[PDB]
Amino acid sequence: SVKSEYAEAAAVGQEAVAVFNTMKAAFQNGDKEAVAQYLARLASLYTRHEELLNRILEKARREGNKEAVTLMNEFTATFQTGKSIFNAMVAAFKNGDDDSFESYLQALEKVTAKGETLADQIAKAL
Ligand SMILES: O=C(O)C(c1ccccc1)c1ccccc1
Repeated sequence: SVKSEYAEAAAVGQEAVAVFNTMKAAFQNGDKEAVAQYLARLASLYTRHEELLNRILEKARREGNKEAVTLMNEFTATFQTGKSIFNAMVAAFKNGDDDSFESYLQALEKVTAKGETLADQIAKAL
């Protein structure tokens, strides 16, 4: 169902949270080789997460679950914010710009954390 497909999406999001927090520890410890690998894994996860969300949104659309569609439109907009901050974070790492990387990392945490409450309402709605 759409509901189980969103449970799967949610788990992938939780994976990225876990990897993000390991990455943050690695950054604080100055282990750049690890961070690079974690950043690559994060991009794969976010790309997967978005694809699962899009298919779930289109399926709630075809099913006429208007309340779910509204919430998912809002969530996928906030997803793009996350994606833009993430991509800038990656670019700062490549550039060797630790102040920006810190800033984008702090800001991405808050986007994600704030996005968690909408995530939970989508669960109940589907
Ligand atoms: O996929 C997620 O778990 C997040 C995310 C993080 C970084 C880049 C893109 C998306 C997220 C955060 C807030 C709202 C929706 C999605």
